[PDB]
Amino acid sequence: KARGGNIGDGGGAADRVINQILTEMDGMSTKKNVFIIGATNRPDIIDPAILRPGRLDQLIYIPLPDEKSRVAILKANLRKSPVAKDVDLEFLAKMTNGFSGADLTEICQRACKLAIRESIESEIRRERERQTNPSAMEVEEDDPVPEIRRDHFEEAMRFARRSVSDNDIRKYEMFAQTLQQSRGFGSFRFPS
Amino acid sequence: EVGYDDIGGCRKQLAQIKEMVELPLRHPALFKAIGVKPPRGILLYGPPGTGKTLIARAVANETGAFFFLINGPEIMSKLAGESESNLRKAFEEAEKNAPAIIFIDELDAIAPKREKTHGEVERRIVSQLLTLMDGLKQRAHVIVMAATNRPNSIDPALRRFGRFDREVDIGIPDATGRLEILQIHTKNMKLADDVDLEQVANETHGHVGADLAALCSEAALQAIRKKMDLIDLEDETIDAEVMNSLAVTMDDFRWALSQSNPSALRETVVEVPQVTWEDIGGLEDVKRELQELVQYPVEHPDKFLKFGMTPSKGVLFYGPPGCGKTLLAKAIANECQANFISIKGPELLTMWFGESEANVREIFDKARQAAPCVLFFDELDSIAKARGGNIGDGGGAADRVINQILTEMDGMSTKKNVFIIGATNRPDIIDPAILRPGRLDQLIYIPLPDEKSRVAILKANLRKSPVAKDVDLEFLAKMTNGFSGADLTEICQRACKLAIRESIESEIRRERERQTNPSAMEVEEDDPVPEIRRDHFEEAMRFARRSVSDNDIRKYEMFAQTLQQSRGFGSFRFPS
Amino acid sequence: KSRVAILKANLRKSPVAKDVDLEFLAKMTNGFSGADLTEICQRACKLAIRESIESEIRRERERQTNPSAMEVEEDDPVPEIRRDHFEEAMRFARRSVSDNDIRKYEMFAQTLQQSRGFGSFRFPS
Ligand SMILES: Cc1cc(OCc2nnc(SC3CCCC3)n2-c2cccnc2)ccc1-c1ccc(S(C)(=O)=O)cc1
Ligand SMILES: Cc1cc(OCc2nnc(SC3CCCC3)n2-c2cccnc2)ccc1-c1ccc(S(C)(=O)=O)cc1
Ligand SMILES: Nc1ncnc2c1ncn2[C@@H]1O[C@H](COP(=O)(O)OP(=O)(O)O)[C@@H](O)[C@H]1O
Repeated sequence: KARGGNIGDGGGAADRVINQILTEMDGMSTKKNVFIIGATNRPDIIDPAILRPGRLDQLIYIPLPDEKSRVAILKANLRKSPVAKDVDLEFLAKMTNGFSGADLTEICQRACKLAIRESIESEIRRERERQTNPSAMEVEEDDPVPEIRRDHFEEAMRFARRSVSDNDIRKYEMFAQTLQQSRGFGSFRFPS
Repeated sequence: EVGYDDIGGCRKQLAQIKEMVELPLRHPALFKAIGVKPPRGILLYGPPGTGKTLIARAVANETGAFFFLINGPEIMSKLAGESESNLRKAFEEAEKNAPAIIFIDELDAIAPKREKTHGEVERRIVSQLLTLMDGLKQRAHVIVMAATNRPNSIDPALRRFGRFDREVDIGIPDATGRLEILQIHTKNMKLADDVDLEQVANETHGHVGADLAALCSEAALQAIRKKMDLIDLEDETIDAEVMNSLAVTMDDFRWALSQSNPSALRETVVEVPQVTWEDIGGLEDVKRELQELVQYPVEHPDKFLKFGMTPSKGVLFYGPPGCGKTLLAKAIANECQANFISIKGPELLTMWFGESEANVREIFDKARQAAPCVLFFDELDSIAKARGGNIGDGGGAADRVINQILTEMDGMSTKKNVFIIGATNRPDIIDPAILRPGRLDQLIYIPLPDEKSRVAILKANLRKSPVAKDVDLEFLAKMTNGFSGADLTEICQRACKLAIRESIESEIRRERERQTNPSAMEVEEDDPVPEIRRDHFEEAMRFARRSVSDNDIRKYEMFAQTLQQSRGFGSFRFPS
Repeated sequence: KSRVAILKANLRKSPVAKDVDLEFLAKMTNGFSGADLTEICQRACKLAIRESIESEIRRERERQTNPSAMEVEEDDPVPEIRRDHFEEAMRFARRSVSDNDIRKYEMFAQTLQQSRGFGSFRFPS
């Protein structure tokens, strides 16, 4: 990407760092323990030499999280935060038709931020209220917002956004079917 | 004491050293009545831990010469002004016990100056050592052998005539030598019957003799830790019988190999390839042509000399990826029993990016030393691809690395042994200068494997794996209309992977049954899948794919007919 | 199966010997289009016709020299497309459709696919 991607440099895909990585991988495998995992959001521009046998040949495609996957991602993001049982998480995950993991994380973070701001503002006012009108008997009612509620999540989802457009998903689908297992052997049977 | 038996590796430079030193030492009186200059100094160089000192000691013991060892830092650690006395006394003492062998271990410390030559006293030490080394009055028979990691590390004046005029690269031991080193290092530990030292030797690529000894010691220590510690019965001296009761198992050696970290994996390998023509199923025209070009000049040099023809010393393989060009080069090297050096594309790209083409000079020198050798430049078109290929750079096809390779080849041919083989998947972008006479002019085209070739490739890939006789291989090869060697290898690997996964899953479930429902009588039915079956191969072939498209084969056919022998001489007849 | 059916349909009019295993020919044709199979069948028929014309003619040319010379036996040198004709045809077998433009067709079929994520759609129970 740094060198381009649409036109790029005049030379090919080979670069110094990838060449050194290839040399180390070729000289690797001796250890029998190190396992190389590569992640790339632009498979089209990746150097083909990276995918040759003895290199990162096993290509694995990570698709956008499904409804169940989205529910799990929301639960993982909200495990630490106090979330009221009233807010249904399965409904929110299903509602998000194509949100990525990052998008779900952003929604959860925005909901937490809204809850934090509301709690801070409310307890601050309540403190003015004692300072302005000193009550004869001190009786704190505890926290006005002890956990994240449905309204916080609704306001946060109001700003929910899909970071990943469908056109880049289309390009990934193209590359995936660019690793197509032919179209004539699907019925291969041995002679018997 | 130490002798040829102790010297392992069978690397065939010990024989050269023997041929060098017997008569000067084994027959010293002979040189008294004959006017000939023996080898005054021999420079043994190679990766550390290769047994250079061991080789020198063994030669001294087996020839009876008084061995003297001048440790590099031993003299260097001494006070300035009196270390020179130590060196002079060492030479005088070696002179007294004629014949004698003076071994200078770690010579790159006494005379490391590569014309940089920092400091003052070290210059004195190097100059005085030079005076002593050149001061050998050819009387007596003291032979000065020195050890150094690389020839260029020591002072160049040490490399000059009369000081160290001949050099031997011990180099890393090979699989055969690794096995022999393991045998020598495993002779008093009462090795177990299950362990064979052959599988370990094959998996031991990258180790040196010191590395092999360390691995054996680590395996022995693992065996000692696993057993005889639980009992904890220990005394001042462990009982010999109790310690002998233990046998080093294959598992211990496997763990040690996992914990090896060989001390110079990166070092280039000069080894006779084990690949044979059997691995490649065909290419009979190509096989015969390669046999001609390489084998004929050496097997029958006299007939080449009779006709006054100099055989070509360069061949360029061109063809689609995965067809076996590297394997063909290895096979041709194996048939001639000549060392094989492979320069893959990453190395060339590293030299090009780093703007360090002097490595080509070093590579050619290494190939020259290991003669007979087949210097193979795998995927030589990598630099052209890196610079482009359709538009590329503004300049022509010439590049630094290819220019250095051409210069070395032009300055080559003197050795009469190094043979350059080039493989390229993009013949169109290869520099034309590479194909000029005196260079890789003999262009050989490697086509996609035929049906018979495909059958042979499948057999070679599946030789190790347990394959059921039910699965017909000829049918599979014929079914694959245009699969490349790489494609067939992928199909075989996928079938093996499917079989392995099925076996693992099945035995895992079967173990749950035993655990869930403990059977009253234990009766294992053995392996549910002992060998690869028809269904595994059918599922694997379901994912079979043709890596090489027909359009790139069309371009290769174009270039092939771009080396067209005209169209008017086919009927040439002499007038009679 | 489609290739076998196409081969059978093309060769229905032509007299094909039962010995020729048409299924083997269909299965060996990995990715031939219908046009390629028709071309192979036409080439086999042409080879059979050329052989029949040459053999009958050369026999008649020799026989006509002596009037009534050889017997009146009514021989048919080639009365059906033989196996060798099918090998002769397959020697010139050609793949009209390259895998790249099949790639393009599958690409357009994917682009026409009904997006993604609505497979699991279910109305609430
Ligand atoms: C037996 C074997 C084990 C191996 O290594 C296993 C291993 N141990 N730790 C690791 S690493 C750690 C694990 C989790 C993170 C990484 N691995 C390993 C190896 C490969 C891929 N992932 C892990 C290699 C190769 C072989 C063999 C295969 C065939 C033959 S023959 C002559 O055809 O009969 C000879 C030898
Ligand atoms: C006789 C000869 C041998 C030779 O070298 C032979 C050789 N030995 N080891 C090797 S190398 C090893 C073998 C397998 C891997 C590599 N080779 C060799 C040489 C060329 C190509 N391949 C191998 C050169 C040139 C000549 C001659 C030809 C004509 C004339 S005249 C004045 O016209 O009468 C004079 C001299
Ligand atoms: N082929 C071999 N056979 C037996 N021992 C070897 C061999 N190769 C290396 N060694 C081991 O290497 C140890 C030290 O290596 P050394 O001979 O001094 O070479 P260098 O001086 O280059 O490091 C020796 O103690 C020896 O045990």
